[PDB]
Amino acid sequence: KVKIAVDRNPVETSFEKWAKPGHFSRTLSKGPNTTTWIWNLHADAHDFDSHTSDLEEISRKVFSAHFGQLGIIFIWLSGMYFHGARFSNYEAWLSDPTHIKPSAQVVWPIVGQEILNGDVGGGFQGIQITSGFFQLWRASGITSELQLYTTAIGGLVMAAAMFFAGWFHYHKAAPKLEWFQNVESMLNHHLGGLLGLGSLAWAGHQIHVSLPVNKLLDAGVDPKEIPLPHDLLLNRAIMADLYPSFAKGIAPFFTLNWSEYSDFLTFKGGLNPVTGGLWLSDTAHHHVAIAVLFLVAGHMYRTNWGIGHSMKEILEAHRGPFTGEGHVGLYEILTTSWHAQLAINLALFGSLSIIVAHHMYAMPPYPYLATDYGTQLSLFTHHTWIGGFCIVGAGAHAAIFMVRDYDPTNNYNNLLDRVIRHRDAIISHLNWVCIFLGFHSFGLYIHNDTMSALGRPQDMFSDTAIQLQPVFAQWIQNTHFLAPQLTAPNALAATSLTWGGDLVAVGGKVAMMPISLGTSDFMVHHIHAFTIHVTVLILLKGVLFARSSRLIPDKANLGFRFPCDGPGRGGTCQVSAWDHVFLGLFWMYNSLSIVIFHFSWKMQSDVWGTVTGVSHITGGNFAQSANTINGWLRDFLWAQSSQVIQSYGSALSAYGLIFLGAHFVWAFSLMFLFSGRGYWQELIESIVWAHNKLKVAPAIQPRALSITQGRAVGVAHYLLGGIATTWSFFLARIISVG
Amino acid sequence: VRPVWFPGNPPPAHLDGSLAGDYGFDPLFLGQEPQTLKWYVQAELVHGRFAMLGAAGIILTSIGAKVGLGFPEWYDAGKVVVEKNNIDFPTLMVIQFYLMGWAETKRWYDFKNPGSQADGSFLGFTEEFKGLENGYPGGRFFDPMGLSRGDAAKYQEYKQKEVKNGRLAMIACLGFAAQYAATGKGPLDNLADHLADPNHVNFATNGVSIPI
Amino acid sequence: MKDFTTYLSTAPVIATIWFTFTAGLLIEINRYFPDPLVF
Amino acid sequence: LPGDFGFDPLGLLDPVNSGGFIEPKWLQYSEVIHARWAMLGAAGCIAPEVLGAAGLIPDATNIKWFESGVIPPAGSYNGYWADPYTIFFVEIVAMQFAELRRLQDFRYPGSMGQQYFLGLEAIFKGSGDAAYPGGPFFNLFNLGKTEAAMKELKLKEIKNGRLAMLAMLGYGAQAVMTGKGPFQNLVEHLADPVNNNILTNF
Ligand SMILES: CC1=C(C/C=C(\C)CCC[C@H](C)CCC[C@H](C)CCCC(C)C)C(=O)c2ccccc2C1=O
Ligand code: SF4
Repeated sequence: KVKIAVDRNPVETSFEKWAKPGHFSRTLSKGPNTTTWIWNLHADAHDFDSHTSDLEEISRKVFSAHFGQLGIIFIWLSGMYFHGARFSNYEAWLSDPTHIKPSAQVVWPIVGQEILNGDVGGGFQGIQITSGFFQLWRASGITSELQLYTTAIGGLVMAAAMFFAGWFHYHKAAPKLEWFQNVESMLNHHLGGLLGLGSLAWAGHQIHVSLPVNKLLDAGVDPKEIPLPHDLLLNRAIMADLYPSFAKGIAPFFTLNWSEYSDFLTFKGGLNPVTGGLWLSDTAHHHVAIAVLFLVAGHMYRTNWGIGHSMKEILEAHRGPFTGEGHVGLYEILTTSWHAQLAINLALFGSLSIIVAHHMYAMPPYPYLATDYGTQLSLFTHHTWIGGFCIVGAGAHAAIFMVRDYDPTNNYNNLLDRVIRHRDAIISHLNWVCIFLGFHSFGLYIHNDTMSALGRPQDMFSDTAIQLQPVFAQWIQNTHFLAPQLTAPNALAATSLTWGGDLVAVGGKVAMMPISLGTSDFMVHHIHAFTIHVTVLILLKGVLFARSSRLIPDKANLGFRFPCDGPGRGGTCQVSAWDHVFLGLFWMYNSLSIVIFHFSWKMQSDVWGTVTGVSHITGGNFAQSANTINGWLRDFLWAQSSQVIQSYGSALSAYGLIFLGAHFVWAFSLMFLFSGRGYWQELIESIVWAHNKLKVAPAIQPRALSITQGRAVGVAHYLLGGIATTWSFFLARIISVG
Repeated sequence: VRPVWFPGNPPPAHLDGSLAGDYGFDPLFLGQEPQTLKWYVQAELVHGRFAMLGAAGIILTSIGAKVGLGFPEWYDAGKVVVEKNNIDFPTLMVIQFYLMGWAETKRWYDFKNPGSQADGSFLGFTEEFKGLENGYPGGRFFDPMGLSRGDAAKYQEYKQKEVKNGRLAMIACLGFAAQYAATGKGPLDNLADHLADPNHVNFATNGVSIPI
Repeated sequence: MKDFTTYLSTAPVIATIWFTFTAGLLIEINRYFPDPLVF
Repeated sequence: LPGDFGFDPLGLLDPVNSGGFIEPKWLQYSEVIHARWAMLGAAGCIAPEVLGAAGLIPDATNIKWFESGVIPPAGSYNGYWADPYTIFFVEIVAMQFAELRRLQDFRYPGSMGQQYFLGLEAIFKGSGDAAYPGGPFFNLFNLGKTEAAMKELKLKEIKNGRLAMLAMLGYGAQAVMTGKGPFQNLVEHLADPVNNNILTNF
């Protein structure tokens, strides 16, 4: 029995507590007397579980917080669209994409920052963007900047609606706990409604707008010439001309003779030779498939009729001999804590964004997309960084739940309990497998560099001396290349020119080519896998030593975040799961940096270039300069640093400036990451003597930062410096050489 | 019970009815504090009076313009007359600012100290430079006709009609502004045209008001 | 409403306002008197 | 209450834990509003078609209903003594007045016959029930003589109103699919019950 439940006027709308800082905590609301008060106030503004302990209260809070997030996103989207409408060379780029470069951000003619207004073509000046909104919009079918304008207006309106909805569903008619707990209804509703109807309406928009106008653009007719979407909708005659099926309306579909609709529901595979994008009919068929799949999926669980399943019953039904009570109680834990959900969802989300990056560089779907190597690189590395961060956050909040809201009683002989039991065996095993991979993979590189600098390259590890071959990967590539003959006989081509095959180029520029795999790539993949396992080890220890330890048996009550347990029993610095997440974030940064370096060098060296054959931007130095560290440093880095270190007097001076600034702040973080607050407080005291002697001591007492505060500020600054440096370098270099 | 600008909704706290034109209209609560409220009262009064002035001047000059009497249109009268005579922008501006500053700072320090202006610190004067109400300095000069000192009911009615016509004049002056900035024309002329054809000579056809 | 005014007079808001004022002033100055070095 | 059949398979009239807009009062209020509208709208959408079919009106008028101007892309008509927008404006102001004061009634019951309104307040006192204020105008003739007849009449009103909502949707779907007029579809399906059908319209 499921229905709708709500409660009225739970909290008023007034500025009273707006004038009361720290009202949410009865602790802080009693006033400030020392500096660290401010830090704490900012720190725990959103720690809803420490605010109070009502599930329903925290729930209403997170609901309205979601609405705020949504409104912000709509705002920023409308901003992008309006900028594209009013300050862009988008219509010029529509006229010619191949030589006009996207530019929407313009600078003001002031003290000297106007030099950045780069001549991007189209008689236009400004700054090149990398986001790819141009190719996206062309793919969609936007021609008139009027469309961008109205789009931005609608986006702003939507943001306002989101904020209003948040205010309403928090202050006027708030829901109830069971209505938040109707999980089977929630899954049915999401999977059916949201995704099914999204893909369906998507297929519709593609078919009736974006397919015809893009057929026309690729046919080369004048852009503004092409008719209007509503005309395309109204006059069935035009669509009949384009695809002779349209004359028959819908009766043939109704009569189940689907084959006749194959004119624009295609299965080509491969790419579109005029734009380098994928076949729009193919993507439309794809989206139709996804639509029906998910809409059928949205009819699984029982809500108010016996038909459908019970998640908890299914859960308990799966029990094993080696496992004891199996999956019992999980339905409880999930129906009761936000943090479990947050951990699971962040993990999946990060992994998914990574897959998005990979798939997208693999099979470029937009027109003229493959051309801007800068845009490709930028999108890839950005989405990869975001994925890494989301996954680390998953780990963090997992451990946080485990400390806070776990209960032992409910789970006597659980999968969870027995895991907690043999945690020691597990962690030891992971340790060893890591150190093994580290040894072998990295010692290979050092052995190479030694065999080189010693004067005996005969004994290095390359494609020339003793070899190593990704036989498995080459085999898979072979098979996916030869698949359509027998495996998918109605497939007209491989789904990616990387499986093998010819070369598609546009505008004197390569769009794709079969990709080689060398001993270099073998070794790089293995370094990847090692650092990944190491990060996983850090986080798994961070979660499995949450409640207690063979060292600290009362870790649980001490909270999730704390500096140490004093110098006791030999010094207990850095023992909290919060510090676990700290160091895990460190190593995540390292790994992602290395992986995007791999990607960039492989692309630049052996895919990119211009057709004459092809002329690779570094001509292929990779497969011989990427298996020694000295070669790495010099030939790749110290090499490609050129344009970024000579970008002055040009619209690229900003990139060099930021390069410098990033080095600076990255180094600055180290003082924080190394110092100790006691010294800071002593120096503060001498400063207070100085001030006070003049009767200017502040009423707010000065206190050095808390230990964990020092740790957090250090890590934030360091990460910022590193990632900013590499970002500036990438952008300047690729925009210069492409 | 007083006619509430939004018939059906009750007035807020600070909006009571003691003042003229208390239709209960402050949906932004800008007058909760009495200091700020008396303040905005004086502001509204001076603005209404200025608007009444401006409307009268504009309309009379516009009539003089339509009739063949050579009077320019208001948005040009300034430049045209200053170039006609031997006037200097700087000297006119500076004298104007002098005199206005004097009178206006006197009104200011009166509002601050409600009585210290008829203290004989002037030439010899008193019982005239002393306020009567917040922004109602009717003495022997500001009310030389002496209606403030007779028939308090009639006087209340006069405050009411004053503030009514003041609000109307504010709205009408903004009217004039938009009329001209849109039609690039004379206000009275736009009037005559809409007379000629209300069905078609109107903002619906002005093609700017409604941007469709 | 007075609650709201005090919320305004809170510290970070006032800091932002004063800094915005100073920066806008400096910018307009460098506009109208470009590249001064002496006097 | 009137016209119920025990049919609420989705079950939203549940009066417990209600709030917001989901409250039987407001919900059935919206239902009766829609009923009266759809009745008027159906009568209108049809009238000129048959009115010119009988030829009683000059063929200048009786264009199909979706062309009278509401959608210029669907075709516009002209000859109106003023512009569509110039009419749209006074339409805005009149509907603003009517709807707003009806709403003020429903929100603060009885409180919309008090402010001086040219004596036009005694009628706006009405009942304490929206959608049924009655009063001298809104029940011009003293109808509901027997309260049994009164409930009977409420029932008949809701019946006809639901029928009207259905008919309006019918007009929409026909005029989009077959593109013709409503009376056109009628004349056709009359001519051929078999060969003038959506099966034939495939
Ligand atoms: C440098 C350093 C400090 C000293 C740094 C401190 C105390 C931070 C100072 C913050 C700013 C600079 C001062 C306060 C700024 C406020 C906005 C107040 C207004 C200031 C006006 C100028 C606007 C620590 O306290 C510390 C603690 C633990 C590990 C490492 C370190 C560490 O490395
Ligand atoms: S202050 Fe630092 S060194 Fe001292 S006990 Fe705490 S964590 Fe250890």
